[PDB]
Amino acid sequence: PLSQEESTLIERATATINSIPISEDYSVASAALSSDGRIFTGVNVYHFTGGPCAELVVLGTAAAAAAGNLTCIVAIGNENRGILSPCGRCRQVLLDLHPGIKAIVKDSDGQPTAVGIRELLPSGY
Amino acid sequence: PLSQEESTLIERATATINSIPISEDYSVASAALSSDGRIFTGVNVYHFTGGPCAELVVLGTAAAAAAGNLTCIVAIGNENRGILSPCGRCRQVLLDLHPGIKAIVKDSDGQPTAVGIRELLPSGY
Amino acid sequence: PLSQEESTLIERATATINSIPISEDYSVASAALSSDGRIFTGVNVYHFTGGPCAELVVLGTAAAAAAGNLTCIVAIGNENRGILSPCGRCRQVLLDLHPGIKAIVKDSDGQPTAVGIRELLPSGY
Amino acid sequence: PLSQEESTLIERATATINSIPISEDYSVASAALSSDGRIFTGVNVYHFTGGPCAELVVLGTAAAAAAGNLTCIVAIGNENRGILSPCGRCRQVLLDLHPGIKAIVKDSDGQPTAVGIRELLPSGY
Ligand SMILES: C[As](C)(=O)[O-]
Ligand SMILES: C[As](C)(=O)[O-]
Ligand SMILES: C[As](C)(=O)[O-]
Ligand SMILES: C[As](C)(=O)[O-]
Ligand SMILES: [Zn+2]
Ligand SMILES: [Zn+2]
Ligand SMILES: [Zn+2]
Ligand SMILES: [Zn+2]
Repeated sequence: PLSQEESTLIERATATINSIPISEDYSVASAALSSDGRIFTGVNVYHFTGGPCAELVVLGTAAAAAAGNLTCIVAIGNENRGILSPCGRCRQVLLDLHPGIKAIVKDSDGQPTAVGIRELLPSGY
Repeated sequence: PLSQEESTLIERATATINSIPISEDYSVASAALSSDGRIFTGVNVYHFTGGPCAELVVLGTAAAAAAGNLTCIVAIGNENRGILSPCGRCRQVLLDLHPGIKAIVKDSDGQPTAVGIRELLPSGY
Repeated sequence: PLSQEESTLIERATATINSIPISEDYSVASAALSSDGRIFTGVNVYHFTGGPCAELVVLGTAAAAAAGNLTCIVAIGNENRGILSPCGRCRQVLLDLHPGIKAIVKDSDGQPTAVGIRELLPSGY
Repeated sequence: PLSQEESTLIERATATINSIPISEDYSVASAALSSDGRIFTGVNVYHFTGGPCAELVVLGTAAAAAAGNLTCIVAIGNENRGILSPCGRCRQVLLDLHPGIKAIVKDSDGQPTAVGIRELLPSGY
């Protein structure tokens, strides 16, 4: 399994998405851990032109706080959907902006696990 | 010509971008005001796949706090660039998600002014 | 008051969208005119991460043919919707890559009219 | 090794990017094969709001021709850079719109090989 700090991200993201009204525009929450120990959250902004996924809003929120490197991140869907693997675009942005980051996804056993971003983007660009 | 609240937005966004390390990835900050009086900030996340502009990070931050309708927004560039009009993509997202919002831009005389989002997208899609 | 070539763009985009199966992923066609006289077409690719609008596929198609500067562009929707004004994102990309381009939109009387891209993005970023 | 159609795609994409002026806006070409016997090309349209990668332009070009299903795709960088693996966003769009497609990438030996899109996006969204 994952460490307690990483497990805290799941709780924080879950709390964030479940604390707001059900919406088709804001349906996913994300939480990331910075190298200094702070946690940053955010929800997605859906739009056909490429509204940011929750993870990208988190990256912007962390940057606004001069958080520096982010070490772990997770996305939680609304309506008790739980952990959601980051989409291809988010994986690319994470790899390019925080190459040392790990994302929390569900393994074959459906259990939470933190994986290096490069593993989610083999032969990545 | 701006209200007290609007001037505060400019100050908040300016302080945000000036407070972080100069970066090519995080170079613009934005601040928005919600109908309930709360202010939300954020900085952009640059990426060729369409990393969110500061305004979009602000929309997700506001949504994460269940801010509801946003009434005004502004973007401030790093290196003392001052007010920057929202780009075309942000105008579209703002129009679609917060149709009653205004954006602070510089008028033909270089003076800050709050304009209805529809005015920034004539014959908008 | 559209030129012969401008009206031809409308015909070409209309023919394109009426030549493919009705789809929720590919619902808009676009056609643009190059200064060298050639016409390029395209259809959008819908995706939440920001799949390109028909106009952007056209820009990439024109680029692949070494078209150079485009002078006019139009978007035609399926379901017999007719002319669609470019969305905010397309306006920004068009302004940044083809600043002298015009986009065909509907005037107050619902008739086709070519408008400078700068007019579609007042006080543009 | 690569099949005949796979080597042909590389040649077509390579010829495409090498046939246009060197540009920072149009720097990658892509080519895809459709199940109905056609090959579609395209070049990227760089833009901070998420201008489409060459692969997305190809998808819209194929869609405009009512191509249906794309079975293989490849991207070639300008300035003799050769094969470029699809970025994360492209992998997501490809997986969602053409789940049965294969993408040509370089293996650990620098040797080109066609791989199922799902393989490039482990535990995708
Ligand atoms: C799981 As997601 C769509 O926030 O990359
Ligand atoms: C002024 As902007 C680049 O944050 O849309
Ligand atoms: C009118 As459009 C959605 O092709 O920018
Ligand atoms: C290698 As690409 C940037 O055309 O996904
Ligand atoms: Zn994502
Ligand atoms: Zn913007
Ligand atoms: Zn558009
Ligand atoms: Zn790509």
